[PDB]
Amino acid sequence: AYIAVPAVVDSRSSEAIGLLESFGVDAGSDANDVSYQDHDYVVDQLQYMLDGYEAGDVIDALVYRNWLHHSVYCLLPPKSQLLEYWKSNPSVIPDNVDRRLRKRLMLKKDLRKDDEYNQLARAFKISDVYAPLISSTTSPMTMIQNLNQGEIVYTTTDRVIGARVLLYAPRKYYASTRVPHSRFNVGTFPSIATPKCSVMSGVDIESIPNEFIKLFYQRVKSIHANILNDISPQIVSDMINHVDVYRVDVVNVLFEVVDVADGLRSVSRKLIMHTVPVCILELLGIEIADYCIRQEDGMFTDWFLLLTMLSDGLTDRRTHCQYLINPSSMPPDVILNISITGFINRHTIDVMPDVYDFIKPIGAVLPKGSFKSTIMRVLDSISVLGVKIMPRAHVVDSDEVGEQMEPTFEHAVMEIYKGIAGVDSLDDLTKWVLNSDLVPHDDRLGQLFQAFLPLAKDLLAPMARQFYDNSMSEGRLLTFAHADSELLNANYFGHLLRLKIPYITEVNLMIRKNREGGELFQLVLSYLYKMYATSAQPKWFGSLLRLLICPWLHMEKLIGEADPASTSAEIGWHVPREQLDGFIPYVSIRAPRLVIEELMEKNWGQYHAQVIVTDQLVVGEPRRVSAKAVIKGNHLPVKLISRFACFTLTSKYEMGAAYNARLAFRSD
Amino acid sequence: IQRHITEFISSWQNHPIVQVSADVENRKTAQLLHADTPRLVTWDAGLCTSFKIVPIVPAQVPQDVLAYTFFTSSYAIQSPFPEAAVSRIVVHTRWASNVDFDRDSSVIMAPPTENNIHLFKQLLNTETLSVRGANPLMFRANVLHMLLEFVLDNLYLNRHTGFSQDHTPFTEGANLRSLPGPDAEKWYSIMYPTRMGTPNVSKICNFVASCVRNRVGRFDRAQMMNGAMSEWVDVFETSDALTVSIRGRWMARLARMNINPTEIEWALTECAQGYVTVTSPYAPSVNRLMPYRISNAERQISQIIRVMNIGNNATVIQPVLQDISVLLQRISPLQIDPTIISNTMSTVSESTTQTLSPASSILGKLRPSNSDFSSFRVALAGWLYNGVVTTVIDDSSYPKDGGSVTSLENLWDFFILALALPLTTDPCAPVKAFMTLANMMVGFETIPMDNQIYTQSRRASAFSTPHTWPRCFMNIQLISPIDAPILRQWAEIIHRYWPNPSQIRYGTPNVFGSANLFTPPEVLLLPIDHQPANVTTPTLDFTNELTNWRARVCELMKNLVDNQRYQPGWTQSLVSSMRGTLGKLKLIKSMTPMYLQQLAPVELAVIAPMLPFPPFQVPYVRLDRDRVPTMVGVTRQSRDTITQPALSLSTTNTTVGVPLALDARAITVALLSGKYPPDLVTNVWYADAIYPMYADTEVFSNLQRDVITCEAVQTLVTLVAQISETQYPVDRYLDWIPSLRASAATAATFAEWVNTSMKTAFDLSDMLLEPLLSGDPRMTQLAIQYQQYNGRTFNVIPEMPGSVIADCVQLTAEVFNHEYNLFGIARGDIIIGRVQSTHLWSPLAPPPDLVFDRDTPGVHIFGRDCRISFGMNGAAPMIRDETGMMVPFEGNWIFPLALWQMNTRYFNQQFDAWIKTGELRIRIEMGAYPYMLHYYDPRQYANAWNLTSAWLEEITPTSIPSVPFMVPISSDHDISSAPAVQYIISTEYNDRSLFCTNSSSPQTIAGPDKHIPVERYNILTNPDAPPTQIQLPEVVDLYNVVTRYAYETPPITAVVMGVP
Amino acid sequence: TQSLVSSMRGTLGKLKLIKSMTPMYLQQLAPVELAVIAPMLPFPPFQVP
Amino acid sequence: VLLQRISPLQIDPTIISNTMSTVSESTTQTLSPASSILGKLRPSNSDFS
Amino acid sequence: EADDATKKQAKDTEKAKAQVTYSDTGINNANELSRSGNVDNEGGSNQKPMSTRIAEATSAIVSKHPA
Amino acid sequence: HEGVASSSIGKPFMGVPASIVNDESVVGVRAARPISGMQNMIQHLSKLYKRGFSYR
Amino acid sequence: QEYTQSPEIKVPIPQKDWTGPIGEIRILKDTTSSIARYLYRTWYLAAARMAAQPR
Repeated sequence: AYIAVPAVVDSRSSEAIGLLESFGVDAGSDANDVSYQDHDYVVDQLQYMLDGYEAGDVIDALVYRNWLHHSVYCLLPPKSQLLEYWKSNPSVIPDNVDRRLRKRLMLKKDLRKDDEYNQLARAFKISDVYAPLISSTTSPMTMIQNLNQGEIVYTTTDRVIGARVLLYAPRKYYASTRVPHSRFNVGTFPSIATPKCSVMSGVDIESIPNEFIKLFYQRVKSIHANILNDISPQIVSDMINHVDVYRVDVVNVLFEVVDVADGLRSVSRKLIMHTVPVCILELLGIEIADYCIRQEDGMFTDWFLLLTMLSDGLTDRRTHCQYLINPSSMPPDVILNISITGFINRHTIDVMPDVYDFIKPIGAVLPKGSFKSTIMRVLDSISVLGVKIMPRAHVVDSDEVGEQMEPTFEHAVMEIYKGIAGVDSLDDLTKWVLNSDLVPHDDRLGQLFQAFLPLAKDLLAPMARQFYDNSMSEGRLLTFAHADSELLNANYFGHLLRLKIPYITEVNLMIRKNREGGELFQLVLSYLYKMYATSAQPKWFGSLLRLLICPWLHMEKLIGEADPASTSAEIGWHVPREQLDGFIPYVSIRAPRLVIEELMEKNWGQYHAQVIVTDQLVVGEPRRVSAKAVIKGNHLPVKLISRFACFTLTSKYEMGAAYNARLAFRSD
Repeated sequence: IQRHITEFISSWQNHPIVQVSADVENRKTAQLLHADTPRLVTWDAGLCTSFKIVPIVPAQVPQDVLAYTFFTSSYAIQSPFPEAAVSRIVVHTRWASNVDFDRDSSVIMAPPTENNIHLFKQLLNTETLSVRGANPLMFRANVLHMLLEFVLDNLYLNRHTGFSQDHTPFTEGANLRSLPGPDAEKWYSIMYPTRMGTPNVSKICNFVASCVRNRVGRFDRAQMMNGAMSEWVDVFETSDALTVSIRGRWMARLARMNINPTEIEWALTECAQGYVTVTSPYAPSVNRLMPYRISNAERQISQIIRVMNIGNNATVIQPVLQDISVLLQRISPLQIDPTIISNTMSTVSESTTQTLSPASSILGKLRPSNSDFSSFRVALAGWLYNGVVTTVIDDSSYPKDGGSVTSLENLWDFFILALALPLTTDPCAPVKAFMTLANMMVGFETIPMDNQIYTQSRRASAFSTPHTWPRCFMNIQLISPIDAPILRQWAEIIHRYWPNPSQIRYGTPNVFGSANLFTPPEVLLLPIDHQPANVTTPTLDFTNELTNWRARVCELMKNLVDNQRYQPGWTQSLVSSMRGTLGKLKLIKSMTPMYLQQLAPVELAVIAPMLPFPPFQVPYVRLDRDRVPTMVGVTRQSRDTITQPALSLSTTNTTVGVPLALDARAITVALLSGKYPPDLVTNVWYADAIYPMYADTEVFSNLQRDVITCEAVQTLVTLVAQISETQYPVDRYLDWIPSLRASAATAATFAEWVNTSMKTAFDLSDMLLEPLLSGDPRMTQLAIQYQQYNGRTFNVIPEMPGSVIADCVQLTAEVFNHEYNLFGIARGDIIIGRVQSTHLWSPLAPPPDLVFDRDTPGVHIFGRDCRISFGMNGAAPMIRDETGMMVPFEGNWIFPLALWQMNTRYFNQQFDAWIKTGELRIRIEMGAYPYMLHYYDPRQYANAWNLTSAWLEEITPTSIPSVPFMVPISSDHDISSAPAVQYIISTEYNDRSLFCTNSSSPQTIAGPDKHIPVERYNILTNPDAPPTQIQLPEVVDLYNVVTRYAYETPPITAVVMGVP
Repeated sequence: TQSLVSSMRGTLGKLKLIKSMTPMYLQQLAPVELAVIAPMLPFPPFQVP
Repeated sequence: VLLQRISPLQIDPTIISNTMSTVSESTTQTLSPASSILGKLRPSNSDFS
Repeated sequence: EADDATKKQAKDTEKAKAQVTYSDTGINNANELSRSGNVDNEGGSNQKPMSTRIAEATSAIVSKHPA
Repeated sequence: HEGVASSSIGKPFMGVPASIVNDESVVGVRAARPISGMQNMIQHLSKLYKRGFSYR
Repeated sequence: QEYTQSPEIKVPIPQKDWTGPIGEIRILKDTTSSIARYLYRTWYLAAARMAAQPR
C-alpha cells in the first residue's frame, strides 16, 4: 500500500525518530512493515527546479508519481561531447548508434579534420540513439509518466523530479555539475495515481513546519481534494493492526468557557489555544474534566497562565478571529470554568528560531500591561537540574533604565500638562485626552505625542545607550523594555525580538493599584508607548518561552540518572597567572558524555576578548569579583555547541587591571 | 470608574469580525487565474441521524415497593433507551458518524435544564451587555442561520461496511451492519432497537414486544460482480427521516452530475480535434462517480459573475494574456529567422555618395530583439476577449509630430503602422490607418472634414470611437483625384481590402456548457479569415489576405514615390533604391501570414476549452459603423420597484472594458520575420506538443466551483426573502417568530453571515458571492447586455436553476414549523399569575381553565397610551387603558412585550408587589421564546418566585433572558403531595420534546405520563405500512429504511489512459 | 488619444449605484431630530423663505 | 457636535473603497479615472463638521 | 501485480528490461477486478475482521448475575 | 511587494526560487499563498532593513 | 556622532491603519488618513509597470 505523511522523511533517521507515533498513530505493536522512503532530496530537486518553471505545473507533475514503482535516471553529456567519449574506449557503445558511425568511430586515428566525420557529426542526433531523452525543456508534466513507464529514463538536463541522477561517463567529460518494499510505506508528496493510496490528514495546513511541503499540500488540497483519501490516526492504527533537542512534539487544545454561576452548567463560547507543547501538558497532568483557572483572591492559579504563556493565543470557533481574554474580574466577561474537550493535531516543530545564531544579549519588547512581575516570579521558581535556567539576578525590568533618572523620568512626563494653556493640571489632562469611554480622542493624544516625542528622544536615547553599554560591560542578559525604537536609536547590540501577550493589556493597566501617577496616567502613557513603537510583527511570546523552558524537560528525561561529574560542563575566558588557575565563567552546558567527549577537542581557543578585573567581593559565598569583559573579535556561533544539547541562554560572569586573554574549554 | 471599565471592555468587543478592509484586485488576479475547487464527495460510516435521546433525571433504583431484581439495570442490560425517570430528545448533528472530512458546522443543543441562549444571541446581538440576553427582534434571523447551519452540516453520503449474521436467536438470523470506531458494543443496541429481549412489563418492553420481527438490518443488496463490494444496500436502522431526505436530495444532485467514461473519451477526443487520442475501457464497470457535468445556465451565471468581477482594471487580465502568450510559445511551431531582415536588404543597391540610406534606416529603426514575440502572442490572444479588452497601439509608436511624407523615416514609420494596425481588435483601426496618412501629408492638400476640432492635423490616436469617423472616410467620392489621388487610392485600398471575420468551431457541448453569452454555442469569432490546410507538409505561397494587404501597401508606396510631380526631391538613386527596397520588401519570405491564416486558429480552438477563463466575445465588424459595439454592460439588481430585469437592465448597468496599448513595432517585426522548421510535419508536431496539455483536471475542477456559486446565490436570495420583502416568489414558513423591521445594513450583514458560513463549509477560502455584497442584497438579479451604435441593444438574461440546498432549507423550515419544540422554542406566549395548588400538571401544557385571550370577556388590552397615576389618600394606583378608561391593579391584562421592554424599570416597582400576592395576571404576547426547565421533587414545598423575579428584573429593552419554568417529576409509586407555587405558565401545548416518562418502570402513577411515541416509530408498529413511508411534514419518525452506497471516486487520469 | 469612455462609464456606473444611505437618511429621518432639537436652543431658529 | 452625537448615521469611507478598488492601472500613462477621483476625493475620516 | 510479475522475467532474462510485459499495454483495462482481502464473501468491507465483529455483535447483548 | 504582485505569479529571478508564506490580510480567515522571486527578494530585504545594520 | 541619530517622526502611521501581515510585511489600508498612502501608490504603480516591461 501507500500513505502520505506531512513532514520530510528518510529511510535512515525517520526510524530513529519514530514518525508515526510522533504524528500520533498508536503503532506500539511492532508490525514493522512500513519501509520509510527517502524524501529529502526531492525538496532540493524542487527548489532547484523553481528557477525555470512555475510552481503550479511542477506540483501538477509531481502529484502523479507512483512512489511505489521504481525508476532511476542516467544523465547524458551534450552532443558535442558524446562522440569524444565514445572515441576513447569504444567497447561501451550501444547497438542503436549507426553501422556507418561505428565504422567511423571504431578505429584509432584522431579523425580531427575529415569531411566524412564532419558530415557524420553534423548528421548526428542524440535522441535516435537513446529513445526516452526527456529534453532540454520538456514541459515537465510528461516526465512523470515517462518515469512511470520505464525503469530507467535518460536525460541531458540536470533538473528533474525523480529518484536518482546517475552519471553515464566519468566526471572529467562533463559541464558544471533495487530497493526493498514492505507491504506499507509512508512518504511525503503523495500520489493520485495509485488506486490504493491514502493521505495522512488531521494536521493543520497553517502549522506545517516546512514551507515546500506546505505549498504542495495547499495545491493538492485546492485541486482534486474530492478524489483524495483523508484518514485519521485511528484509521492508520487500525491498518497497522543520539536524541534531538529543539524538536518538541506540539498539540492544540479544544476548550470552551462555561459557568456554574447559578447552580447550572451553561455554555457561552468556544475557544482554540494553538500550538501548546505536549510535554508541558503531560507534565502538568491535564485531562478532559472541569477546571477552575482563577483562584478566589482575584489572581490566576498560574498553571493556566503558564499554559497560555508557553503557547500562543486564541481563535474563536465561530468567527475564526483573534481573541485576547480579560485578565480582570469585571463583569463584561470573565472565565471561571473551562473544560478541555480534546486535541486536534500532533505535529512537531523546530523550537530555535532563525535569527538567534550567535551568543549575544537578547532584548524583548512587551505591551505595557504585560505580566512582568508574575513571569519574573515564575522564572524565579525554576529548578530542573540543580540549576536555574533564568534567575532573577540578570533579568532587566522595563524601567530599570527608567528609574535611574535624577529627575525620575516619569516625573518628567508628569510635567507635560503645561504644554496647552487650557489643560494646566494632570487630572485635567487625563480627563481631556480620553473620550470619557476610555477610548482616546485622536487629536488630543496626537498633540500629546507632538509634545511627548522630544522628551522621548532627546534624553532617553543617550542615557539608555549609557545604561545598555554599562549592562553590556557586565554579562549578557535579558533586557525588557517598551516601545522598540528606544532599543533601536540607543544603539542596543543584541538580538531584539518583538513579542506580546495573548491577553489584553489595558485593563491590566486599569486594575493595577498603587502605581505611580494616576490610574488614567498609566493608560495614556501606555498609548504613547505603543505610538512610539514601529509597525512590526508581534510574533507571539511563546516562540521565545518554548526555547526558555521546553528543551530542559528533554534534558531532564535524558540525564535523569547520570552523575554531574560526567554530565556538567563549563566554557569561558581564561587567564594564566595570579597577581594581587584564573578563569571567567561564560556559558554553562549540561550534556551526555557521548556529546561532551566530542565537544572536548573542538577549537574553543579561537576567540579573543578584553577582560577587566577589579577588587570587590560578591555577596555570594564563593570568592567572586564582578569582572568585566569586552570582545575584540567576532561572536560565538550557536551551531558550535550542538543540536543534541542545551545551554544556559543568558548569564552573568564572575571570577587588578585589564588582561586581554583568550578562552578555552573546561573539562569534566 | 468601574462602569467605565465595563463599557470600555464592551467597546473592545465592538470589533467587527468580518470586514473587507484591504484592496482586492491582486487577490482578484489570483482568483481569476486560479480558484479553489469545492469539496463535494464526503462520506459517512456512522448512522445518519441528527437527534438523540438524553436522560434528564435518574430513575429511582432503590425503593421499597419494587425489589431491584425486577429492573434490567440491575442485570446490566444494554438497552437502547435511557432507563431514567424523564427522557427528552435533543438535537446533535452527527453524534454517530465516523466522518471523512468535517464541515466544521456542528449544531449542539444542550438539554433544556440548562441554557442555549448563545445560539440565539449568535448573529446580531453584539450589543447585549449581560451574557444571558437576546433581542427578540433578532430571533427570526438567528433561527434562519441556525437552520441553514443544520442543513449545511450533514451534506454527506451514506457509506456502508461490514455485514454479518448474528448467532443469537433474538432476530430471524438477520444480517447486522457493522461500523468502525473504537468499539461497537453500545452501537448495535442503540442501532437496532427491536433486537433486545423482552423480560419485564416496563414501558420499554411493552413497546418493543409489539413490534415486527423481520424489519431488522439488511434486506436488499445490488451485487454486480462475483467476490466484490455489494454496490448499494438497504437497511432498517435508527435514523432521522429529516436528514435522510436531505441526504437523498444531495444524492440525487450528485447522480444528476454523474457521467460515463465513454463520453469523457468522446468529449476529450473531439475537443482535441483528433490530434490527441484517448482511450476508455470497454468492460463491465464496478460503479463510478464523476460529478463533472452541469447545465448551460450555470456556466452562463458563472461567466457573468466573473466578467462583473474583472471590471475596468486591465491588471487582472494582463497576466491571463501573458499566460496565453507563454502557452502559445510552448505549442506554436514558429520562431525567429534572425537574419531575413539583413540577408534580404543586403542586396539593396545604392551609391555610397547618397547621404541617407533607406535600408539602414528601417533596418535599425525596427529591432527584432526576441521579446516582440510575447507581445505578438498577446495580440493574437486578445481575439478571444475583444469584449473585455481592446488592444490598441500607444502614442509612442506614432510619428508624434505629424511626420512628413518627404521624411523617409516617417514614411517607414507609416509602413510599420500600416502593417501592424490590422492585427489589433479595436473597431477603429481603418480610420487609424486612414488618418495616419492624412497626418503624414498636411500641406499637399486638405480634405473636407467634420469640424474645426478634428481637423487634418489632429493626432491619429485621437479618434478611437465610431462617431469620430469622418464622412470623408465614409464616402470615397468626397476625395477628388485632382486634390489627392493617392488619398482616394488609400481610402479604396482600405475599403476593398481589409480583413474579413470568420469562425473556427471549438467546443464540447455534451459535457461542457457553452460559456459564451452573445454568440451561438461552441463557436469562436475571428478578426481574420481562415481556410484549413489540407496538406501535412506546408510550404509558402503568396495567396492569402495578409500577404495581399502587405503587398497592396507596398504598391501604394511605389505609387507615392512614383508621384514625382509632388515628390521630385531626390537625386534618382534614392528613387531607384527606394523602389527596389519596396519591391523586395514586398517579396520577402515569411511563413507568418499563412500561419495566421491556417494553423493559428486551429491551435487556438484546440486550446480554447482548456482555460480557467472561458471565452467571451462580442461580434466583429469590418466597416459597418452601425454594428459597432459601443459598450457591454452587466448588472446586479433591479432599480426602484420594477421586478422584470428586461425593464431594469437599461438604466442599471455596469460598463466593463479596458484598453491594452500594445506596441506596433513588435507586431510588425513578428509579421515580417517568421520561419517554420526546415523539416516540419504538422500532425507529428502537434501530437508531440498538445499531448501533455490534456493531462489536466482543473479544467473539470472549475465546474464544481460554478455549481457551488449558483447554489450559494440561490440560497442567498431565498434566505434574504425570508427576512425582508423582495421580488422573488417564496413560501415563507417563519411568520409567527417576531422579527426586526429590516434595512440595508441588516440585510447586508446577514448576507455576509451566510457567506462566511458557506465559505467555512465546503472548504472555500477565496471570495464566494462577494461581488454581490457590494450592492444591495435585497433586490438582486443577474443579467448582461451590450449595444451597437444605432441604439440596437441586445441582452442575455439567463434563468437561475433551482438549488438543492435552498430546497432543503425550505424543507427544514417546514419541519421547524411543527417541531419547534425540539429546538427549544415554544409557540404562543406566557401568562404570569399566582397559582396555588397540589396538582401535578405541567406548565408546558396548562389546562384551558386558566389561560385567556383578547376575546375573553372582562380583559383589558394596553396599547400606546399607558399612563400610571398614583393613588393618594389611600386610593388605588391605576393605569390608563388603550381605550381611555382608568383601571386599578386587578384582573387579567394583555401586554405586548416591547412595552414592558421599553419601560422595564418603572414597571417593576409599580407591578411586582401586586403580582406576587394580589389578584393580578398578565399576558405578554411575544410569539416565540427560548426556555429553560427546572424540575423539583413534588414531595416538598416549592416556590418559583425567585426565578420569576430574576426574569422580570433581568429583562431589558434590548435583550431578554431565557424563560424559566418549573415542572415536577413523574413517579412510580404513589407519593404524598405537597403545595407548590407556580407563576410562569404557558398558553399552548409544547410537550412534543419529552420522549418517555419512567421508562424502566411498568407504569407511571403521578406527574406527567407519556408512553413511547408510537406515532414516531411507524414502521415497527404498523404492519400495514410499507417500509418506504414518511410522514415528514408532521412528525420525524426517527427510524426508517436508509440506503447506503459504495461508489469509488478515482481520478479521470486513472480512468481514461490515452497512453501514447 | 485613448478610448477612456469604457473606463469612464464603468466608474460612473459604480459611482451612481451604491449602498449610500445618506440621502435616504436626509430625506426621512433628519428633519425629525431637527424638529426635536429646535426649541431647546439659546438662539431659536430664524430663517427666511 | 450635537448632530454628530445624536444621529444614528455614521460615515464610512470603506463603502467607497470597496466599490471603487482604488489602485487600478489601465492606460499605463496619466492616471485611470477611478484612481484620479479617489485621489481627488481622499476617502478618509478627516471630519464632517 | 504489474511491478512484481515483470520482476521474475527481469530476473530470468539477465536483463533489466523485459520483453513479455504486463504493463505498457495499449489495452485499457481500467475496470480490472482483482480479488483481494479487502472484500469478504458477502459484500461488506474488512477494516474490522469478521470474527471480531461477530464477537462484538454477540457481546453487544450479555447478562450477568445480580448482587 | 504588491506592485509586482499582479504581474508576478510564478516568475523566477536569477539565483532565487519561489516560496510561500501566510497572511492575516483576509483577517476573517487565514490562508497561505505562493511567493514569486521578486517577492522573495523583497521578503529577504524586509528583515534586513527592519532589523538594523551592524558596522565594524 | 552621526551614526547615533534617529529621525523625528512626529506623526507616525497609526497601528490601526496596517493590514494583517503577508510574511513579514503589513500592507497599508487605502482608506488611511496618513500621508504615506501616496507614497504607497507611487511605488506600487511604478513596480507594476516596471515589471511589465520585458527590458
